[PDB]
Amino acid sequence: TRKGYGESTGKIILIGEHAVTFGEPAIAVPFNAGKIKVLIEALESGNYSSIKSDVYDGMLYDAPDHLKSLVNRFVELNNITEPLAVTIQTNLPPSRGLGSSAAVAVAFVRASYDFLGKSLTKEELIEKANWAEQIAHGKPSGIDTQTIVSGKPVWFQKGHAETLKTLSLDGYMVVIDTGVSTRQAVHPQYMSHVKHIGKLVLRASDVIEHHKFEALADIFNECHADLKALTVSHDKIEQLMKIGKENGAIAGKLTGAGRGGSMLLLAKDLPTAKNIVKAVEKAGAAHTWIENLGG
Ligand SMILES: [Cl-]
Repeated sequence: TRKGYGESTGKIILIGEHAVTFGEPAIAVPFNAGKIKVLIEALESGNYSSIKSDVYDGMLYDAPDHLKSLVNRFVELNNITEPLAVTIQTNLPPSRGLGSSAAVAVAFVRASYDFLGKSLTKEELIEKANWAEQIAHGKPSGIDTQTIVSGKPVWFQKGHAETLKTLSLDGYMVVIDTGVSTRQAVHPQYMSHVKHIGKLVLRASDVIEHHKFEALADIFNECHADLKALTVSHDKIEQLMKIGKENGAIAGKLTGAGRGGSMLLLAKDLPTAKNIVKAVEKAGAAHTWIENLGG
């Protein structure tokens, strides 16, 4: 058992609250633009063991995600006596709802099994990743782990949950992170907004099942207007969406029922998504990604 490699995507809650739990409405999909890579290497004779975390771009480390706990556990459970070099690379900012804790956990578990030479089933990965999230981060995310592992959208509604077929919408989504204090720039009559996104998640499920990009655009714009109608809004965020639309975004909303971990903008084609990115970065957007929606 000498060397093991694992990868994971992130995830986005297109519509629905942050850290959603079963029983609450949501639509989560894989975030293929976000990548976490873990490498576990056995070393020789007598070298020190190391854990190295590489963060790409000017993003902060995810301090709440305690990877040292995952490695300690892995070394003790498997009676590993040899020096290990563990490397984690991440594309994802912390605490923006991009599925960072779950991504690290899925990547780490994959790497672990690959290292031990062990076969890894989906349900086994699901169980081990959910357990690793609990240990490393203090709670699992069932929706994030299932969306990530399956590579399929997961839909929550009322008293049931389903895994849909692979995402296929003929279009693009620009994902914007508004950045930082060290703590993230995230954000009563809010109950009625959450009540309303419930019905919007129901329409989104059918819209996604039938590959209707225009209708998802409608739903995004309805979500946003509903939020703004019912809550005190913020000039700097709205101006960023205004800049995205001025540059070809046909729709916009915040993730997490107005928490705003990400801003999501919908574009018809790749060139327009590249134009949105540049205009929004120029206007201060801290980090951006372009997601092909698979059509
Ligand atoms: Cl969020």
